[PDB]
Amino acid sequence: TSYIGGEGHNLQEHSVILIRGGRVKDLPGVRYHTVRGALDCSGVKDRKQARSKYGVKRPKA
Amino acid sequence: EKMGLALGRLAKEDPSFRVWTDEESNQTIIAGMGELHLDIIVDRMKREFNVEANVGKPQVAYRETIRQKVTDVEGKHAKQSGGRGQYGHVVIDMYPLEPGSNPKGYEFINDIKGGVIPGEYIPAVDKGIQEQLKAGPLAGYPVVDMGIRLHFGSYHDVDSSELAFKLAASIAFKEGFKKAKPVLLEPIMKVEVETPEENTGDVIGDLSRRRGMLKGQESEVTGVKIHAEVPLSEMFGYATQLRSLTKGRASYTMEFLKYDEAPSNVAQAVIE
Amino acid sequence: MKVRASVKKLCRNCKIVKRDGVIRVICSAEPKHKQRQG
Amino acid sequence: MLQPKRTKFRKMHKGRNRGLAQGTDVSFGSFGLKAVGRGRLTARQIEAARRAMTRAVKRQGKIWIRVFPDKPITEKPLAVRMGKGKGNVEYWVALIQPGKVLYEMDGVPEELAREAFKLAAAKLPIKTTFVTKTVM
Amino acid sequence: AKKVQAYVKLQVAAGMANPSPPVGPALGQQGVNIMEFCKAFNAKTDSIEKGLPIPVVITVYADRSFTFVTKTPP
RNA sequence: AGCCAGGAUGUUGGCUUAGAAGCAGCCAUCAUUUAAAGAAAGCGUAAUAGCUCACUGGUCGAGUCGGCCUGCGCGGAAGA
RNA sequence: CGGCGAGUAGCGCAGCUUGGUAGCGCAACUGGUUUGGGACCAGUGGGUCGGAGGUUCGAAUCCUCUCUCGCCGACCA
Repeated sequence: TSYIGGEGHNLQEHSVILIRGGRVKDLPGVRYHTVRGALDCSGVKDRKQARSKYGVKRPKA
Repeated sequence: EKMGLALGRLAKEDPSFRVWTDEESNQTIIAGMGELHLDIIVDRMKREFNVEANVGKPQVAYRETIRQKVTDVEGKHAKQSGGRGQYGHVVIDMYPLEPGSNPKGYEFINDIKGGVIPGEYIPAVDKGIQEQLKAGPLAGYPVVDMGIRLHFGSYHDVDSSELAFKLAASIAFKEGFKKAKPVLLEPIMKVEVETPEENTGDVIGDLSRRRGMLKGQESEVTGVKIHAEVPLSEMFGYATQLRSLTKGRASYTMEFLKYDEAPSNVAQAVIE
Repeated sequence: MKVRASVKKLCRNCKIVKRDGVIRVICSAEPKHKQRQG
Repeated sequence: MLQPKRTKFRKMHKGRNRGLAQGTDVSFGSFGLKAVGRGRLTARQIEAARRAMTRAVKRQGKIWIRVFPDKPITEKPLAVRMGKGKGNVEYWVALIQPGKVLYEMDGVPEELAREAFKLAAAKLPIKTTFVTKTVM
Repeated sequence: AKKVQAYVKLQVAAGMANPSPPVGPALGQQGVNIMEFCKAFNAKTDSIEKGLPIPVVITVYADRSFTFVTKTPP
């Protein structure tokens, strides 16, 4: 399994996404955080802070 | 896996061919242009990549709505049986709102005179229904048009808990739902068609076969701008059954209008 | 062709013929009416 | 359909039918459907072939049965050895004595009148015809 | 005084200019597309009342010209 | 009965404004010019147009037409 | 396809022989008791007897005709 850290995603049953390690310490077994904004995932929006993660490309403004 | 991308390779190479996703049914769309366009794609996949797929047919949404009133039917729940019980009484009135202006399907307000439901629970009891509405019982597909007026209720000091109010509400809804005897709605698509001049008598006659109705049409240079309301269900691969008539001279556009009545025989294809 | 046990004109353009003792009905504007065995 | 309400006996003797009619002619309305045959009209037919008439008289006029079953019929079930009691009341009939006016009707004129009975007579086993109410 | 040449016995709409919707194609089977409809008709309608049901016999000739056998509210 | 000419005007005669032009269908079933022509018996129409009959005059030139009750017949009627 | 024997308050069960009143107890409910719940202690509502139709002064009742559902055996070549 894998956790999708974000405020609303769209990923569902297909389109291989990159996966990386990291336990959540919140769900027994969930030990891998999803790669957001990568291979087949569109990363979250509404965010600019710490956008290096969550795949949020640079704000124009 | 290897399949979906295998088409994306050929979904960029042919700018007329597209590949959507059946969000509401989690599947895929081959967006071609005719018998041949669809054919070779299958075989181009078939041998060039040695990956077999089965042609199918699109899906629909099938959302529901009630057609009558409900009186007050309750939903009280008390899972006490020792410990911290789950208590909550919900007696409500759900109604057939119009499919009109207002955006979302249902509608909810309170009607508890004495505040007999204390504060916090309302949004709480509600959320389960806010959740409940992602799918309807009548089919297993979402619903719209809930004119719910919360009549009354009743609880317990330190036992009546939100879990109960999310829970107890649902039961009130199920019973309430059966007392308003709803029915399915299917996607009705606004569709226009251009017809030479002469095969119009066949295109108009065609829509009658497909349940559509005569709702405006005007003539032009070498065509006519036809309009009808037809459910998307009766639109599988229109062009084939279309071109075959007008020497393939017609040109149509499909824009969604609004859901509407699903008839008797249509209502039970819901079978599963 | 309609072999109805009781033939009769379904129109005006229909006709009544007595071929072979057999009762035959012939229509020129709608072949569907064509029937014998009356 | 037509059925006697709470009569006196479950079962009735067969009984012959020899004899002319006595419910002679057009009493109520203007036209009638007089029968020429001699046959056990069943309860089913009377109704089945009655709505089979009202459709052609859309909503105008007045339709009148001059008959009523009041006659049980006793038919045995399958594979039942002869005897072992009397049968079961499977359905009801209304005997017809040649000459009986079945369906008097009034309202709509002669033309459409000739029709309603035309369709109706088709669904009845007895050969019938048309009659008109005359002075005396 | 003729028979069906290209001509019509339709639309009563004088003042609600460009009478496209209800009638435009009712005679547009033979191609009386909305454009040519009222420009010469209204240039002739400029004698009597608008906002009324003015029937008109659309006598479009074999050379696309036309003068009318129109009528007043029947 | 054929063979001939007409069968037109107001009038798309309303509505359900979905298109319903004599003719989907429901209501009305008017009157002109009238020898007559139904705001209509039928085929047509996306819906008009189209093509006939109702009814009326030319020639023609002898009887002819429509219902009803009975006689005797035909079909319905395919087995090793 | 007959044949005995039930069907009675939400539920499971008395009253039925011999015709004159509808009960046993649990459930729902009310309060008491505990901080609260479980249990417990005293009270209330709650069916008019599957249904139609007869006979009776009176029909849950005794029956006939329909129905509803359990069990019995539907056989010998």
